Amino acid sequence: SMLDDAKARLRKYDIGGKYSHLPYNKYSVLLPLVAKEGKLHLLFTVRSEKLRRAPGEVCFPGGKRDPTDMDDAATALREAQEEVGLRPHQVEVVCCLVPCLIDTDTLITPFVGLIDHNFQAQPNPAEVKDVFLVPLAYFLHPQVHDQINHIFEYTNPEDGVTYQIKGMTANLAVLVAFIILEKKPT
Ligand SMILES: COc1cccc(CC(=O)Nc2cccc(Cl)c2)c1
Repeated sequence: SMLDDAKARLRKYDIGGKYSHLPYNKYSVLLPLVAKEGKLHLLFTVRSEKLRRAPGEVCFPGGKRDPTDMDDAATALREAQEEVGLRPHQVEVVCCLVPCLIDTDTLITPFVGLIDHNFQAQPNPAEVKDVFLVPLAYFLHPQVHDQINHIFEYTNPEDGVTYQIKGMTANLAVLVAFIILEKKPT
């Protein structure tokens, strides 16, 4: 099946807890995969304009580890619940992808999660201005704009709204698309 095939592919790239104890400032993100209309999608957030760090930017759910978290995956799930109402029974964490080093002292660990079909986002407006889906296949043939760094522009066909996706968030989306969609019979 589509979902069993995606999980099998993802597991081959799992690094597990290999880098998890290193003494960094630690953040986790959840890369949430949603199946709709017979295709996989990634779920993104738009950060609230009142946040001091990166207002109005497209981001995956996530945040800083705190002492309650049993592990890095728990960070991702706790933050996703706070931001978009995703409950733990609604997500299966499949793997941990290569972590992202930034600022010399920070390590961001991405987890891919399969999201239940009955989940409906409840954006928490103190943190999230918007939530939207992009088909995973978009990231194989994105609409690129050069600002010099590459920015993706995705237009939702439901409503015509265009979102800019860039940086680590864009990078991770392409990685997941490659992992799941490369070398597939039609
Ligand atoms: C983009 O690079 C990142 C670096 C460190 C963490 C994160 C995840 C995050 O913080 N997401 C998030 C989304 C919506 C609202 C709020 Cl409060 C947080 C992303």
